[PDB]
Amino acid sequence: LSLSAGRPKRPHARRALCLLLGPDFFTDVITIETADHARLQLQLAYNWH
Amino acid sequence: VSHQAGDHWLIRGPLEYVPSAKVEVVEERQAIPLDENEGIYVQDVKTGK
Amino acid sequence: VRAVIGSTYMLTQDEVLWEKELPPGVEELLNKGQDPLADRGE
Amino acid sequence: LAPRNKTRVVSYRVPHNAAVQVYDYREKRARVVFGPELVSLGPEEQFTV
Ligand SMILES: NC(=O)c1ccc[n+]([C@@H]2O[C@H](COP(=O)([O-])OP(=O)(O)OC[C@H]3O[C@@H](n4cnc5c(N)ncnc54)[C@H](O)[C@@H]3O)[C@@H](O)[C@H]2O)c1
Repeated sequence: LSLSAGRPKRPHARRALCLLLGPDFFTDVITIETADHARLQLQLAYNWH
Repeated sequence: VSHQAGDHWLIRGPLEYVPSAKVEVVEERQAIPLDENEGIYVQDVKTGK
Repeated sequence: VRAVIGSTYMLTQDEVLWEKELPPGVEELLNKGQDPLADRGE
Repeated sequence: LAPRNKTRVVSYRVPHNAAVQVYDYREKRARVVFGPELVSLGPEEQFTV
């Protein structure tokens, strides 16, 4: 399995042999814009299983 | 036990062996000590399996 | 010319090994690419 | 430090209010050991780091 990793979650950055299916979380840095056109970046964490 | 002019066979076990006039020794073999959940890949060259 | 697959084989009389040539670039995909899921991204 | 004896049974002393997870990869059986007990690995078990 070739997965994604890194601070901006670049693709093909972590080759793996076994798939982990337990409660985990990954974090990404999301850059978004508001209705007032103010540019602001986020840092989220996604609890997954 | 009967053998043809090209038949190979293996002599094993606790015993004393003296080569015969019509028998040529090809190779000495040693058993491979394998724990449970361990193994080797053996190819039966007669059939290839 | 045919393909014999399975048990061990002895080429009988009036038989010889035949070469199968491949189109250019097919050999590269066969040897370089062992896993397309890993071949695309590197 | 001093190298360990690989032929000796690997053992660990779980502290008070602590637990370890070990899986016997040969016999296919997991267990969680609690309390101040002493945990000794089998020939095929491992520690959940
Ligand atoms: N409950 C929890 O909070 C919990 C549980 C497990 C792990 N974690 C840790 O949280 C950290 C989050 O760090 P990050 O996301 O910034 O680092 P990252 O972006 O490098 O992590 C990539 C993500 O891919 C997942 N992953 C890695 N190897 C995997 C595999 N073989 N199969 C399936 N999924 C795999 C990981 O869970 C991780 O969240 C992880 O490094 C992980 O060790 C937290």
